[PDB]
Parts: sequence; structure tokens; C-alpha cells
Amino acid sequence: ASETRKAYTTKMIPRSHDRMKLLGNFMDYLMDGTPIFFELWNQFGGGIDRDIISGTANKDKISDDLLLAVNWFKVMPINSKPQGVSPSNLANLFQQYSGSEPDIQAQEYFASNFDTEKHQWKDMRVEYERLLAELQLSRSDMHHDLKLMYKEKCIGLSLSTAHYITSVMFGTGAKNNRQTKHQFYSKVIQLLELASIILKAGDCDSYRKLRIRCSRKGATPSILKIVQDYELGTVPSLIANLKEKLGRFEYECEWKCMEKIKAFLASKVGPYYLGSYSAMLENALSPIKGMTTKNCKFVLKQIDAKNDIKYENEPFGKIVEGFFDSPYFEVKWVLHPHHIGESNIKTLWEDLNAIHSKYEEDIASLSEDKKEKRIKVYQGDVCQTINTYCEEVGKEAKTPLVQLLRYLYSRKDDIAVDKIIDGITFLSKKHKVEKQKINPVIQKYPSFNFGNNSKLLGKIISPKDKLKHNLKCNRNQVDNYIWIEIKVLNTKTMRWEKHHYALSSTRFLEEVYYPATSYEGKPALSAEQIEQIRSAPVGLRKVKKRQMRLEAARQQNLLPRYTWGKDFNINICKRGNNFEVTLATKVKKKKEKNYKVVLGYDANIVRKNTYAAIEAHANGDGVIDYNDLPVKPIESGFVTVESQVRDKSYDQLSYNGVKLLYCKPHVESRRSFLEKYNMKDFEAIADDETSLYYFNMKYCKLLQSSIRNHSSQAKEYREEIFELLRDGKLSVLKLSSLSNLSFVMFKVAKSLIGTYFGHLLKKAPPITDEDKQKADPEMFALRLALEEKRLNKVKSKKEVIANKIVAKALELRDKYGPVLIKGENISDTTKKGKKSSTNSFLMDWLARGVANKVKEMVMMHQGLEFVEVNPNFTSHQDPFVHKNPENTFRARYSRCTPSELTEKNRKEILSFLSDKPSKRPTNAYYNEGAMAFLATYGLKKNDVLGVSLEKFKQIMANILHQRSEDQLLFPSRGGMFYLATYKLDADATSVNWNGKQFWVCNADLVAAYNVGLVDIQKDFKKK
DNA sequence: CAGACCATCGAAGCAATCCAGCACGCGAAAGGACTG
DNA sequence: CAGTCCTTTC
DNA sequence: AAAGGACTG
RNA sequence: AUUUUUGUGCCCAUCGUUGGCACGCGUGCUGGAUUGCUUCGAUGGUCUGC
Repeated sequence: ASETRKAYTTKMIPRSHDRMKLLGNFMDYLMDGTPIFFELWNQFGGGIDRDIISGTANKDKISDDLLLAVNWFKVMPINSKPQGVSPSNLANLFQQYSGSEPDIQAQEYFASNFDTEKHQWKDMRVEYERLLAELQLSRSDMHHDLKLMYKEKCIGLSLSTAHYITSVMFGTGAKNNRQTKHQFYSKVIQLLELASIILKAGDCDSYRKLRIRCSRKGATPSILKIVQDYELGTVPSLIANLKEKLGRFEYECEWKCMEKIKAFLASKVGPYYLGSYSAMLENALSPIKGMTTKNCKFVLKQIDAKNDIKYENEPFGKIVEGFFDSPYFEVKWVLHPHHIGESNIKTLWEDLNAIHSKYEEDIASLSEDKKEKRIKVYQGDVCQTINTYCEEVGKEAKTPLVQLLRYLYSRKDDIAVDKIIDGITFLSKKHKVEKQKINPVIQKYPSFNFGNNSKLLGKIISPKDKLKHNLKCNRNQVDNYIWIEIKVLNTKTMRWEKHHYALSSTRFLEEVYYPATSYEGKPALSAEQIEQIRSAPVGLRKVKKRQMRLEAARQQNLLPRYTWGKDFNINICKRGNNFEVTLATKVKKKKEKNYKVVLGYDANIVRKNTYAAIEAHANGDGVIDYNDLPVKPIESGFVTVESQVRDKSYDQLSYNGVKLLYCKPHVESRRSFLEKYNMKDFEAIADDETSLYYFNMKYCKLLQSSIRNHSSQAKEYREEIFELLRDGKLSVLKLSSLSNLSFVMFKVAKSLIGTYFGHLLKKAPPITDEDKQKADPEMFALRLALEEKRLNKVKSKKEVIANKIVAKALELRDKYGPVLIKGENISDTTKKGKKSSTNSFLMDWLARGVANKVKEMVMMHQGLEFVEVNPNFTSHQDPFVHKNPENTFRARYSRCTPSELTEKNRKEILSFLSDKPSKRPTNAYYNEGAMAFLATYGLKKNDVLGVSLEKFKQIMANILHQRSEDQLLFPSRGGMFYLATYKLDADATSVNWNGKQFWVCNADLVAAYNVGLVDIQKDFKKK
């Protein structure tokens, strides 16, 4: 039984200045009262101590000392009341309290990094003492009270729901059946320590009503006791649960100091109301308990990570870090393994040791006075080798520091190679683990959820009561506004009074609200509705069209019934003088395990994210027998989202813009401006086949470089920058798709504005964002426009890709059965070792974003389920033959004509053929792919590794002409057209390799199938 | 062979953005009182 | 009693 | 322990 | 309790054919990166008599 929330983000229509001011006063009252509860609960937690937490003692792995340190040592902003503790003396303070020194978990908590500029430790136990002093309540009485709170889960970790805490500590009356319930439970266990129903009924109770009226009154029935009795009249492991619940129901809830605390709250906050106090405490506890749990898990993670630091490589770390106090360095920084080609330095030192052996054997002979020259030659050779290594490893990752490698080689006798790697990775991991900031306890900006059951009373009126009201008072009965009846506290006269406010969210109408007076599509409108749509102002026409479609669907009985149910929350966040009603809604799923389809998707960056469906227990013509599971490919395609312009049909995700054949004035203006500032590179971007957003991106980079060169006149660039990014018909803001290139375009636009500002404000105080806002307010506004446009662009890309994925999942669910959407677990990209360009490229991936959006959407549909799989080798594994018997791991190719072969392709083929050891597992797969490429056409690598790439193209053309085919497959590390043994593409062109007769599928579709077979066995057990 | 010019590549500082994780909120069901 | 609200407990 | 996942429209 | 004028937005050389289409919101921190300026250091090369 899973559940998630919807959200409809409505718009508050000001009913009247008086009513809106009343609502604002109520909101301000709640907001002003929230900090009081925040501080009060910080004090309560501060009062925690041993003999308070030594009760249930239930906790995952948190030490009894870490709980104490968490509840009375919190990092908060410097500008707060509890201020006054420095990190150094945290240990001795924790010694002063609790009569013991910090343990490992509490030592890690105290010795945690943070931002000393903004956040400061805080004693949090002088705050409890200040509560005792300023409310003058006996320390013993407050000790009893907060011990009772802890046992009631009103303080500590895993707190209870705010409503419950308020009702318990500040409530009128009670069951008072604590001792009564304890006796009942002791009797029940004594009768155990449908038959259980008889045993429970033996509590001097005839039926459920009697025991309800005797043991547990005025609440929901105790754990499966009254419901159990009813079920049994209309397993033995529960004894431990009932015995551990006996800790409760023993105290009788006598508060020795909650009266004084309640009076203090009434002094600071208004008079006690369960709804108001519950809301304020709900918005005050969230930061407290949230950051408490976050820091507990964080400290556990920190101890686990520090246990992974070897700490025996520390001397090697010292030797390597001696780089900073050596002639080769000219400030000081941390050394990460990417500075030495993390694992390639082994090959580097192999080569350098070969050179050293040659040099030494040459120095043994030639013992004349030529040493001063031979050593110089050897020094030059080793320097050249190190430079070549840095250049070589600087293609797939960051260039290793030349000076660091020179220093390491100079210290070739003080440290080995594996020891160099261990020391530097120690320097890296220790530094990382030591810079992990601890989460501060920051105050939440409140939400104040109005509901019906346990929150501040309130409700959307109804679709039914709406008709009653709109008919009682003469009205169309089909208004486009949603009315909420909120119980507002009139702060003038401190009493409650339900008022009404109008929301105007059209989605709520279209989807769950509008009444069925008489997933779907849309209706056919009438003439007058069309006229209204066409007569509305420009900015209102879209919402008018949506509303008229809704109205037509109601008038033509095309509007499905929406089964109101009155299950909507109302979240009112008052930022300034405007409200932010939200209308959340619970959705319940009842997850299913007996899957019938698997819908993997590959989640590419530039290559048109694909899906691929796989059946579970297929029985038909093609049913591939996996390890022990009969599976069948249903289909596989691309995720293309269609925006149908007048007659064409674009893919927002891959359109890439118009072809510059219709942007000639645009390109002419750009060239005219660029000519004024120094153009053989412009002509390479302005071809009439080049697409518009490639042209815009490349021209943004051109402007960036131009501004860099003409630094002292970057103010002259602003007219062109505007005309390119904002104003003109073909601009980054006027015209841009969801394609990856259209996001690189916004990235380069933001970079262009950044360089314009950096060179417009450079003459040394730093250039703060306020300084550049004041320097060119229009350009800063343009920067904000680009940022907001790109953020909404990203939100829409996530939403639409996830919509297509979930739509195909629903199609398969309707056709076959419960679907399982398997997505790559694309984490830990954008690494330090990678190049800056690689990390920037991978930032636009939005893999985890789409995965999260699909995860959310799947929680609302019954039948779908989303698991995230390991993305390892999912682009090479041959689907349905890899792991069906044994791993296959073929390579990806690139069909092309011999005339369009480039130098890069030939060099890549040679790199595959060159028998050199590499740590990448896929090197073997692409090497065997290159061998098979040579075998297929008989190229005789010795004679194929030759020069004259033109001669290579001629030889390939002759080989492919002797055969009747037109294109040659050849392995490429970034090529499509994977070779599968099964037809997974639906456009696959069969081909003959050494002698296997593969299918030329699409690398995207086979990768989607692999994503659908990563752990197929786990999803489908043999049951 | 001394000297300067480009260029890219690292490191750090400074000021910014950004995708992402992750903790929390978006309570239920009951009885009594009340009202119609 | 239907529906409301206000409370306590799960 | 990375690599892999991505492959610069 | 009636405001009849809006939830957020996304795509397009013709911005409408009723254009086409999608959507969980908020707070707060944290992690990893990126962007821009500068400083420093390496790396590669053209150039002037040598």
C-alpha cells in the first residue's frame, strides 16, 4: 500500500480587502508563533539526558551518546539566541553533561565540518537551563515532564505527528486509561503468554463496544483489537509488541510543568487552540527532527567512510604531499588521484623505468667525460615522456600535473608506484571525508496546511455544494473558480469564523473538480464557445480554450465523474501580501508484484532517449528463453514529444531548430556585427544547412571569444548580445527547443553574459552580483530571463519525457499487464577527474531528474512500478544472449559509405587494433570488434594500419564494391547500430559478420532492452 | 639562444548557477458534543 | 439521524 | 575498484 | 461565498486551426560540478640576427 501526493498550485483571487486582510492576519499570527515553538522544542531537546533516553532504547544504529549530542549540540546560524559554544570545547561540555566523555559517534558529530562564517555550534543545554530559569520550574519537575515527553515521543528522535504532540502536552481532558490499558494488556498477555479474539474478549467485556468503553475510549481502536474482534465475529509474535508497548500506559500523563509552559506560550503566542498550536508546532518541528535525522545518518556515514580510509598509507601521503615543499612547486592544495592519471601512472613508471635502465646501462659503459651530456639527454627524455603521458591522459580526463609527476619520479626510491597511488588517494579520500559539512538547524518558512480531519479546519466547498450555492443564488452553476471555506482566527476578537476565498486553478477544474452534471481526451466545441475563445484577449486565450473545452465536455456528457470524496489538503503560504494555496491530494496505489511487462529506457543525452518493452511469460512465435524465463520483445522505439505546428510535427526533444535557409537576415546581421570586431570561423557556422540553434550556440561562443579579445570595449557588445539572446525573431529566448543542443545554447548564452559582465566591470573588490545588476540592469535582467527560461525548459523536458515513458507504460499495462519501468541509475557523473567540458556536457543529461519524475508519476497509476537498475554495460550487453547462457558484450558500430569516412574513424579503428593494455573493460570488446571488422572484409591489419586515409577510403570502397552492399560497419566507441542476434529495432538490416548473421539494430534500442534485462531474474522469480 | 606573442591545461581565490540527494510538512479514525 | 466540529489516540 | 551510463547538434 | 481575467509552464523561420502538448508543491540544508574574472605555474608553436 503505497501513497503519494498530487498538487494543483492554485491562484488566490482576492475576495475583498477585509477578508484578505483577515486571512493575512491569521497567517502572520501563525508565522510569528512558529519560532516560539521552534525555540521551545530546542530547549526541550536540550533537556534530554541519560535516564530519559534509557527507556525503549530503540534506534537503528545511533549511539546513546550521539542521540544526546544531537539533542543538545546543534549547529545553527550565528544570529540566534542559543549562541556561545566553540567546536574545540564541545568534548569537555559533553563530559560535563552525562558524566562521560564523547564516544566515537559523538566525537564524529562534534568533529564535523561546517561554515564558521554563517553557522556556529550552540550549547543547547544552556537553553534548557534558560527555560528552567525564565519559567522558574523545578529542575526535577521539568525532568519528569520531558522524560514523559520522550516516552510519549514528543522529543528525541522519531517524534510523533505535531497534532498528537499538541493534543497530548496541551489538551483538555484525556482517556486517563493509561493504567487501565496497562492492566488490560497485562491481562491479555497473561491469557496468551479467532481464539485470540476470545482471549481478548475475556477482559470482563461482552463485546467490542464494552471493551471500547472500558479500556480505550474516545480514540481509534487500539492495535488490531476491536477491529480484530469484529472481523473474528462479524500470529503469536504480537506478544513482544504488546509487551514493548507496556512502556506507555504506565505514567497516566501527569504534567508537572506543562501548565507553566502553556501559560508562557499563551503569553508569546495567542490563546491555546489545538489547530493553531498544532500547525505552528508542525512548522517548528520539521526543521528540528528533519535535521536531527539527517545529521544522525550523516554521522553514521562519516564513521563508515573514515573506516574506509586506510590510514596506513599516511606516510605515503606525507611523501606525496612533500610535493608542496619541494623545488617542483611554486599556496597549497589537496592532491587527488586524477593529477597523476589515477591508474595510468603505473604504465608511465613502467616506461620511465625502462628509460632509466637504458640510461644506467649506457652510463656503465661510455665512462669517458660524457656523463654531463648523457644525464642531460636522459633528463630531456624523461621530461618528454612525462609530457607525452600528460598529453595522452589529458584526452579522456584532466591533464595530470607535469610537476607532480616529475616530483614523484624524482622520489622513485622513496615510494613505489602502487604506494604513490595509495598515498594520493588517501590524501583525496581523507580530505573529502573531512570537508563534509554538517546540516544546520534552520527555521522552516511555514505552510499552515488547512484540512478537514487533523489540521486547521477548512475545505474546498464541493462540486455538489457548489451547485447548491450557485442555484440558490441565481448563477450559471458552472463557474471557473474553486471556493475554500477556511476557519480563520480573527485576531481582533480572538475567535474562529469560517470565511470563503476563491481559487482559480484551471487544472483542478479540468481534472478533479468540474462537475459531471449530465485518462480522457478533449471535446468538439460549438460555434459560440469558439467565438468566445477567439474574442478573448491575447494573454487569456489559452486558459479560455481550456475552460471552453471543459465546458463542452460537460455539456456533451464527455466529462467523467470525479467521485469528490473530500480528500484534499489546502496549503496556504503567505510570502508577502499574496497567498499560495496549493491543493494537494493523496493517491493510493496498492502496489503489485506479479509483473507482466518490463519497460526499460536508456536515457541518452544527445541520442533520442529510447524505450524497450519485454514480456514476462510470453507464449507465441518468438519467445527467447532467458536463463530460465520465457521473454519476448514487444516493441521498442524512441521518446519523441510532438508539438504540431501548422502542418509539420516537431520533436521538442530533438528538433534542433530551422536550417538557416530561412534565417538569412539573421545570419547577415550576425556577420555584419562580427565583422566590426575582427571571420573564417564564422563561415564554418553559417552554412545554409546548419541548423539555427547550432548557429546560435556557436555564435554565442564566438561573441564570448570576441569579448575576451576586446576586453576594454565589452560595453559595445551589449546591443548584439540583446539582439541575439532576447529581442530578434530568431533568439535564444524567442526560439529554442528541448534538445540537448538547445540547452547548450542557453549554457553558452549565460556564459556570454557572464563574460560580458566580467569584462565590463574589470579594472580589487570582487564583482558581486549586485554590482553587475547596477552596472547593466538590462543585461542582468536578460541573464535572469535566460536562467528562468532554462529552468522552466528543464522542468518541461523532465515532465514531458516522463509523460511519454509513463504513457507507453500505461499502453503496455492495458495491453499485457502490470508493467515495470526499469531506468539506468545514472549517479556520480560530473567528477573531478573528468574534463570540464565532459562535466558540463553531462550536466545537461537530466537522467536522475527524468528518473525521479517517472518515479513520482508511477506512484499515481495502479499497475506501474519503477525500479532503477545498474547502468553497467547496459549499452554493450547483447540482449537475450548476454547472461542467457554467458556474457556476450559486443561493441557498437557505425554504418557509413566509404566516401564519408573521416580521419577520426580510421584513427579509432587503429586505436582498437593496437594491442595495448587498458583498464577499461570495453577496450576488449571494441578490440574484438575491430578484429571482426578486419576479418569481415579481410584488411590485413599490418596493411590496414597504413597511412593515406584517402587510400584507406579507396580500399574500403573497393572491398564494399566487390560485395554488393553499400555501407561498411566498423566499431566506434560512440557509434550507433549495435549488432544484435535478435531483431530488436523493427528497422534492423540483417548483416553477416565473421559468420554470425547479426541484426543491425539501433544502439539506443538494444541499450533500452539491456536496461530491461539488468536483473530480470529478481523482478520475475520462478514462482 | 634571450625574449614576447599567442593557446590550452592545471591550481587557487572571488563572485555566480545548477542538478541532485535528502530530511521534513502536505494525518487517520474514533467518540462526544452539537446542530438540523 | 446527517453533518458538523473538537477532541484523543493510533 | 573503477568502469559503465553519456559520446559535444 | 460569484470574483467570470487566468496554476505552472514547454515547442514553432509563418504565434494560430479552438495552434500542439505536459505537469507534486513548499521549506531547508548538503554533495558533486559548472560558468565568469583574476593570479600563478606548466605545456605547444609561429615569429626577429643567431
